[PDB]
Amino acid sequence: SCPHVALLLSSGMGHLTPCLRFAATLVQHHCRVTIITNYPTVSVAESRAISLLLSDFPQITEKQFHLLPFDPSTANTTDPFFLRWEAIRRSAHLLNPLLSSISPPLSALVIDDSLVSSFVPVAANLDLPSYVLFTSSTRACSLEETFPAFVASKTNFDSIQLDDVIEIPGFSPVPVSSVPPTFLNLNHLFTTMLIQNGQSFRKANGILINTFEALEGGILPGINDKRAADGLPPYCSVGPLLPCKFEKTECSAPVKWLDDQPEGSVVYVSFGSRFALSSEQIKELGDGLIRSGCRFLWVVKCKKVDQEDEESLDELLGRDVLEKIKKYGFVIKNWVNQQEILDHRAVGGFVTHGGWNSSMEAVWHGVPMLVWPQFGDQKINAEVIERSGLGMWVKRWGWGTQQLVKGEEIGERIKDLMGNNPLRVRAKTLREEARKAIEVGGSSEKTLKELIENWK
Amino acid sequence: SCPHVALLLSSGMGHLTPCLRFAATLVQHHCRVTIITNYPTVSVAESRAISLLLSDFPQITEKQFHLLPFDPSTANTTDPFFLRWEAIRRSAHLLNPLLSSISPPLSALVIDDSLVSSFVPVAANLDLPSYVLFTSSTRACSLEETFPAFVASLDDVIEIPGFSPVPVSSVPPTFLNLNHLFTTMLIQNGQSFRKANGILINTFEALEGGILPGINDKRAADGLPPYCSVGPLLPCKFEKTECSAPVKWLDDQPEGSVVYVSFGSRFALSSEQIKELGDGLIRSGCRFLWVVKCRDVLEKIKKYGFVIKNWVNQQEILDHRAVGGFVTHGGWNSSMEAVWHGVPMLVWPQFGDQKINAEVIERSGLGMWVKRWGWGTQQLVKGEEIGERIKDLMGNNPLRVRAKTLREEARKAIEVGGSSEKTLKELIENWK
Ligand SMILES: O=c1ccn([C@@H]2O[C@H](COP(=O)(O)OP(=O)(O)O)[C@@H](O)[C@H]2O)c(=O)[nH]1
Repeated sequence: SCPHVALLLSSGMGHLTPCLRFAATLVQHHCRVTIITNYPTVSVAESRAISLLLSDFPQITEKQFHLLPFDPSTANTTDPFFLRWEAIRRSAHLLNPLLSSISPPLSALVIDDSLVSSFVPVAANLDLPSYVLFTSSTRACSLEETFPAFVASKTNFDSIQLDDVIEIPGFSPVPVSSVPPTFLNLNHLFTTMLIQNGQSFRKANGILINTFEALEGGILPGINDKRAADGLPPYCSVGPLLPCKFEKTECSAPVKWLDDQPEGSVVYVSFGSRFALSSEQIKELGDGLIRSGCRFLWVVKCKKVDQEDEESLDELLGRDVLEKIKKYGFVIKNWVNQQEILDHRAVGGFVTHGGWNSSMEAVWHGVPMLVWPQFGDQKINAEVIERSGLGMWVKRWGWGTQQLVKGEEIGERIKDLMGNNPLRVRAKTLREEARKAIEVGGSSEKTLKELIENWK
Repeated sequence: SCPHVALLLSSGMGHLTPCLRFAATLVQHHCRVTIITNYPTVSVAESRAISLLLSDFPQITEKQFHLLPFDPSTANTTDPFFLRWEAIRRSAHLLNPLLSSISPPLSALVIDDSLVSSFVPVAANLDLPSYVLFTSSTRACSLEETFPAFVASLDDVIEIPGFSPVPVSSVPPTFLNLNHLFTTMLIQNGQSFRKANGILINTFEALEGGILPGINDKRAADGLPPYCSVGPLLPCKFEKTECSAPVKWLDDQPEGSVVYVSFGSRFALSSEQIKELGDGLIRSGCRFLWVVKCRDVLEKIKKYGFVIKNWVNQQEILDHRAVGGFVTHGGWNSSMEAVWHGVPMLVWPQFGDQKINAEVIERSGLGMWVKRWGWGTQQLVKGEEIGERIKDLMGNNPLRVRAKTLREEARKAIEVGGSSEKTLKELIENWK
């Protein structure tokens, strides 16, 4: 028997990557997978990732979701990805006929965590087990559930101090300074979407998280015991979700550069796939990389959408400054195979924004991290990484999007990262604890095993 | 629902490759697959292949076949690959306990054509549909089925149902040798094909003309198993590397201006022919990629050509736009690889069924094959004669156009509503 599972995709490599990786896992665990795509993807990368998955996995059916015509002026925000989310959510009543067509009949529908509010009702109509695929950390998933209860308690949500805390069941309380800055702005489309999603998690049959038990410090089994005792869906840890084989082009220019570098001497720098630093911050970060006295691999973005980042790096910095930096380190404004770079033995550290997928890839390859939160769940994530002993988080730098960090300071913190032996040691340990979880008898592999057996 | 299919592997790199590719094809068509391996493999090429297959398809389970101790003294040959077959065949009854323990329940067993007679009774024991994965062409396949009837009865000719009759000159050289352990198998196997539920051939309808439906009509009347066309068998994802030492050389060459010369893993050219073949390439005045299997001009030969003496990725070299022609021994695996990539080929049959396949290639219009050269193992070809024929291959435009035509017919056969996919769907649907 092969349980037919449907994956409902949203938008962004942050969400798309763990969805595709999970699709590949399901397929390799004797399930039938059908992914529900929507075009045109905001970013070119999304399009390529899907074409590469379908090419490698012909046994994966693709049904295209056709959204309703959308007027972006009806939405609060100018963010392309958020806008796309809203388009898909507004087309929710159209998913019902589409699912009925699919044969053989489904056994479970795995929804992206940004669409839960709108599509959990749909799945209920067809008596379909629905599972939330949470793309971030467990502590982040727990704040999302609690945040509706929080704002309801406040008469005036404007006169709220940064010092105030939001208590999370089973986790260390979260300071409002760590809460996504946009949350303080209720009525923003992002906030309204996450308030409604967090209220609907309880309607799902389970919550899938890209994590493993050892990472969380063993607080998870207790939490699930309390959650079950209150009629709440269980936290299902199936991570680390293994990077697919189509993510390893062994002849990349940056990969070839790395082969000519000493072991553990290269600092890899990336701030994700949907965010770009300001002009001033980009200039300062360039300065700080030279000051670090470290070999570095730097992935620059000047705009959120890769499709629109047409300007050359010469324009922002100047050929003078740019040519100078290319002497001390490798700089590239393109899409790089991040997981392929992280596994390379030349890479000794990672300067990241705290995006969960990145952090989990660094856990998987055992690379120390310097987390520099820019927005969203990255501060909550920063703390989780720090408590795992894998990364360091400079709290003095605040949010990246609202505070400028000058070059001199960046250089000194990167030096500390390249010589932080407790981080290196913990990495090796946490890495081996990661492999064990996906091996047979592993904690993660075990949970996925009971999932499929209930499908079935 | 997922049909559980078991693949029975034998030794030989020529038989292994289509076996491993068909295994992947089944997985990609929603089947659970289990392969039966025997170790130690005769070559590292087999071990490497199976390991890379199990590496890229974790869902494919491997249950090893342990065999009875074999006395190589009772052999009628000294070939390592054929010897392994006899070693496997004599321990055939050892497969019933292994096959019954497999979970979930099997719904079909696929056997290599070298093990058909010994292992098709095993299937009957277990109420399992057995299928024969034939590793050569349809024409060669029909010869094997009717050859036992023929010997129960040179310029002579053998009657083949469905095809043009085959001259005995095209029949494998060791078929005329009944003492040989090889011939004894082929005699025993051919008579046993009738017991199997179907014969899987790496081919598509358009390549053989519309004859397969017509043949299967007659085959159904006699109660004979149907000819299942499922080809071409595409190379797996482990059979492609972004860069190779040859490929890097190919990216500096003009389009279609390079001759690829390969004679397979098993066979090796004579020392005498290598010098002759070497001089013919230089005489051809064409850029060439030469594979040598087992020296003052050795450096001067690299002037307009590239030489490598190791395992190469043909499917990579053949897709490449710099390659315009193929000098092949005529193996059906390499031939389909050239069909799929639409590369014109010059067939130079060395042994086995390569003369038979050569007639299949010529009839299709994809290649030319020099009758005057005969068998490669038997007959030597001088340098001046080789170089001349290569130029004919590199200057033949009807060939290049036929290649383009066949390539689309081949590609259309895999896609939905295609020839080969239709038979495959109906096959799996029967299992169900
Ligand atoms: O240049 C890049 C940028 C992104 N990524 C991949 O894109 C994902 C981004 O996920 P993340 O957790 O950082 O969330 P984001 O903030 O980017 O949406 C990661 O898995 C990276 O491997 C990549 O491979 N190369």
